[PDB]
Amino acid sequence: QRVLVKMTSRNAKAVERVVAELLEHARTEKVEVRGPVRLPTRRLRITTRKTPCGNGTNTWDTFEMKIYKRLVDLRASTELVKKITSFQIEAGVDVSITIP
Amino acid sequence: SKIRRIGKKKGATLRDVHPWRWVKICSQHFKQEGKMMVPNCAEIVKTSHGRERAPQNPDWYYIRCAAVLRAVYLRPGVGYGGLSKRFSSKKNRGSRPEITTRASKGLLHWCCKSLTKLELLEKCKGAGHRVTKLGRKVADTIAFKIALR
Amino acid sequence: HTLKQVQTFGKKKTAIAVATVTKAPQCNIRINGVPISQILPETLRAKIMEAVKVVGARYFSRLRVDVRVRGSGQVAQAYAVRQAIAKGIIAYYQKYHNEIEKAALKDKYLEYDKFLLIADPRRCEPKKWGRHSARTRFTKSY
Amino acid sequence: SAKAPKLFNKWSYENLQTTEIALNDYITRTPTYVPHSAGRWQKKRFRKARIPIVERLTNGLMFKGRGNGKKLQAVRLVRHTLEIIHLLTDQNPIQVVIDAVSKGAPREDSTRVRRQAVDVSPMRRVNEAIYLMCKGAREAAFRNLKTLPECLADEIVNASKGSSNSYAIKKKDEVERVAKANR
Amino acid sequence: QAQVGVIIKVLGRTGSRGNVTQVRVRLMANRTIVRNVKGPCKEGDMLSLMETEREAR
Amino acid sequence: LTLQSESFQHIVRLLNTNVEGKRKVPFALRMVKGIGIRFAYMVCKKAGVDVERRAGTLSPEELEKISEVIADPAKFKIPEWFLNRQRDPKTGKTEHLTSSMVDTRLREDLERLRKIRAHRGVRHAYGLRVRGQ
Amino acid sequence: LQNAVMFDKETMDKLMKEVPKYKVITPSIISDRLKISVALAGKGLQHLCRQGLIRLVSCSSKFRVYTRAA
Amino acid sequence: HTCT
RNA sequence: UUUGGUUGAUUCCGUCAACGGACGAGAUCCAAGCUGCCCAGUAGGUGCCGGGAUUGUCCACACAGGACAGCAUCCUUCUUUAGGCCCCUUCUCUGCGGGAUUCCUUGCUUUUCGCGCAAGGUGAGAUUUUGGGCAACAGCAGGUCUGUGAUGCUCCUCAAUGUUCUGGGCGACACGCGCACUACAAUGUCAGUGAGAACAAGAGUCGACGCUCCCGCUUGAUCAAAAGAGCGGGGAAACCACGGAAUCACGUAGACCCACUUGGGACCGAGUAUUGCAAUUAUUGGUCGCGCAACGAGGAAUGUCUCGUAGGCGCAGCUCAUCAAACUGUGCCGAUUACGUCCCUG
Ligand SMILES: [K+]
Ligand SMILES: [K+]
Ligand SMILES: [K+]
Ligand SMILES: [K+]
Ligand SMILES: [K+]
Ligand SMILES: [Mg+2]
Ligand SMILES: [Mg+2]
Ligand SMILES: [Mg+2]
Ligand SMILES: [Mg+2]
Ligand code: NA
Ligand code: NA
Ligand code: NA
Ligand code: NA
Ligand code: NA
Repeated sequence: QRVLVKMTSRNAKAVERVVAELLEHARTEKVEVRGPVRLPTRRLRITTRKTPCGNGTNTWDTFEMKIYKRLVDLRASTELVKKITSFQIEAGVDVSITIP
Repeated sequence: SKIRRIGKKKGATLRDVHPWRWVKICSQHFKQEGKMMVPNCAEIVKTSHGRERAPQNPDWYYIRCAAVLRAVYLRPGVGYGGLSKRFSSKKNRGSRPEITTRASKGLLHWCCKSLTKLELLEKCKGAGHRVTKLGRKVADTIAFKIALR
Repeated sequence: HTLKQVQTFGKKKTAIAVATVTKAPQCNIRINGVPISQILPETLRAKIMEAVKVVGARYFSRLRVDVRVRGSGQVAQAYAVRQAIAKGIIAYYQKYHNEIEKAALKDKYLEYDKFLLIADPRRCEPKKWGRHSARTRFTKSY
Repeated sequence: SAKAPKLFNKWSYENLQTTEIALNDYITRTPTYVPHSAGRWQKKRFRKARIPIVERLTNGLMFKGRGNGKKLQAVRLVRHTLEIIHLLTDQNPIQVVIDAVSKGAPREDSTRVRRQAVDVSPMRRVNEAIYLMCKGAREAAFRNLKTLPECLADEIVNASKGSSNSYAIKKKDEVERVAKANR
Repeated sequence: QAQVGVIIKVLGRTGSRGNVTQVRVRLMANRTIVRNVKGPCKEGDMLSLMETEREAR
Repeated sequence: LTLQSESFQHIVRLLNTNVEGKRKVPFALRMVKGIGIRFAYMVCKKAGVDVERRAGTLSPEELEKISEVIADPAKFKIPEWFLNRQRDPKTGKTEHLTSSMVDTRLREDLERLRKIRAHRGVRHAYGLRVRGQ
Repeated sequence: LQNAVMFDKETMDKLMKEVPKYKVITPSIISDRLKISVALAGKGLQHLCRQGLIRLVSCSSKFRVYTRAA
Repeated sequence: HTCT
């Protein structure tokens, strides 16, 4: 659990792209990498009446929003790890680096 | 011969015997011994405010403490919040939908105090209570007692 | 000196039962810790007991069965247990034994009940707006 | 080894027969241990005829708004009914239940078509038989000291004997008599 | 009292509501007849006719 | 399973209220106004009377022991929160009111609010509901 | 309904005189033959089974069925 | 409130 | 763009003064039920090695005590909120994929053919697979000027229909109507013991150097509930959490026994604690009384529903400083009847 990098976004394709090419950036140094972990996907739901004036049949409207989370474990020296993590980041994807 | 033992299978453990029979025997042992202290609050209060009437069993306090011993035995490190969950019911609210209520945590504090005075239970640091070596011995000796009976 | 072990599973509604069958000096069946022949509902005891009673106890001679169930109420858990037990002996007999011995118990199992080896695919239906349940609708007044 | 299943570990399914040749194909007698099955018996048109006979009696018991879905309670009520039947008759309880279903439904009905008499199919005969037994017992035990497990046993026994002191038989005669004069 | 017959073929649902079916039944004499049946009925089923002397069209 | 003693009596007279000969003792005392269930259980417990006696053998000494317990509940270690009139807005006393005395206090409260001419008093006078309904 | 609440001599003797001959014994039935409460009937039947004059057939928390010993 |  | 068969289908086949085209249906999209790769110090298991508890030649077998497993086998079982190590990925997590196609038999089908139906088989699943979401062209003087710094004409505009403050009202009862909740009891009410779900949610982006939100463990306690207080955790697959929900179960040798009764809880009296700047026209929660309020299954009339469905039972979210008999979702027990027709309404 030496180095924890967590990525999360709103686009499954973008999240997968970042993880896959982060691994090749890791695979070019010979770090010890624990495989990516897919955390459970979370959906935020909001239900709202469609009408703006309260008339007619009571018809509703359900909106959703999905969030994908991935986890990667790296065991390497700090000045090295910053070099791996210096890659370009796709728009909409955030990356958090933590050490426990 | 219902007491004949099968090949191997020597002894018994609390998890094996019938649950109600063990509680009834344990409650009698507490009563027949007489070291357990019963507070003067054990004749007016109800088990929980969700209940409607006071307990109808004269030995209800001895029965409850034995059950509390069993729960701590099964799940070490349980506290008053957990024990209230184990003893719950549904409350009649009149012309309104029924709702579930937990047992009062005041009575469970008294039950744990009586067991601790009977050196049958000790509290883990920073957590709930667990059962001591004597408490484990007491429960298992009664369980084997029922199997032979 | 040697270990014989198999792991199977079964599901009824949302309960998942995981059963481990191993060779032991004497047969024992424990469900969530408490052994069989001590489960309080006698009806549910019969349903679990029938997993062995159909093929006979001679095939469960020196096998140890350990089952753990999680989720989905009371009756649905009993049905998942009996399916994980039935799949367990079949899986155990598949290895450690000839092929003729297997498929001699399967026919007895599938003759009595299909669900003893095949999971029931039924699940709860989602609720829709404008309805009190999946199907029933709001009352009309005129 | 394997032995033949016995209902409630006390009653045997062996040496069972139906004296009415019309209903022979619609009353099931496969051995089972308990009246709990939990199978999809309503997917096809005629698949409901394969439910064991004792289970069908169990299903009919849990009817009113209270009792909708209390299968385990219904099994317990059915279980206690069998020994009262066995004590009253000194004969296999399942045999008595089989006879009562055979003789508990009218074989000729009248329908609005001015009403004209028609016939009744085997499946409707079995279904209506069990329905009238549960309905007769349920209304007898309401606001009464008799309790249900020993209200249902008496009416099943009376129906098997064919006595008119039963809800099932009394209604069957009235339907048949009306259908005759209505044609 | 009652005569048992076997259903050979079923014509179709009759009546305005469609709750009554029409079938051809052979007595058990080889004498066939035509009867109206109430309830779910199938081929090969057996009925119990009180009288077997009149057609029902 | 004890035989009927032939001294079994119906409508046992107690606290100016006829109390049925049948019924268990806690549910027979419930017919005395002001007692109610959950109080008859405490009354029987503090009077040394079994709750499974069914008023069949209620000897005059036992009735007198019961009647004196309810007369002064606090003398037998009944808690103050377990009582009818906790602080008596007029007198300033703690007591339990039973047996055709509760109604007298009820009409005393109604006239007290009327003289005050409070909102609760006038709504009581007109016959309307005094709560939020 | 005027069911008695406490056992009395005439019903008391009738419990061991006529009841043990019955083929089927139930608290609901016994409360009808002798005009007694259902609660009283259940206690009397338990009294007879302990004596040994009748035999319990089916047992449960809510329902009990007894028959003649021989 | 009051309804009657 | 009709007629003849068929289909939920203007879906197809055939025929044809029509031929070629566009929408809608179908497909696509989401969620379930079966499986493949990749996965772990936030999900889980398997051996051993420690430590802790109980342990029988017979004999005894509940106060009345019964029916249902293990015994040719290598050695009795449980726990580790006194725990060290070794092996793993069936169960959980999920981003892309496979898998169902009337596929295979039998019988029916306009005189053949064609389009297809019914029963069975393979199967996790067998007929739009099951639920949703989307949904054309024409309209209605349907609703909204009480959503907006959407808006035209037209009103008020400094002792105002602008704006703010104080106090009331929106809730007032002889009554009538729609929709819910609770019941009218024994298939029950009350009191104990047992096993046991999923969807979810939780704190600053103005105020006290620290916090605000959601919870756990103790103490309060030499004596009710309701609460003050200490000690901590969680930014949420790590905390609450082994998520001890309610129906449910119990050979509990429990209490009641057919009555407006221990059924039902309306109405009303008295004492307390909390939220709030403020609780009277009772905010709310808890305690003891009142139960002599109807109500014993409901006339004419009438609503919804075809498989994990109806009905029954609870939980979360939302509204929310405090209040859910509402709505939006979630799981738990779990059936009877039909597999039809055009009689009524369309
Ligand atoms: K409406
Ligand atoms: K149109
Ligand atoms: K309003
Ligand atoms: K609303
Ligand atoms: K029509
Ligand atoms: Mg045209
Ligand atoms: Mg208009
Ligand atoms: Mg009540
Ligand atoms: Mg009453
Ligand atoms: Na209720
Ligand atoms: Na309710
Ligand atoms: Na009854
Ligand atoms: Na069609
Ligand atoms: Na305007």
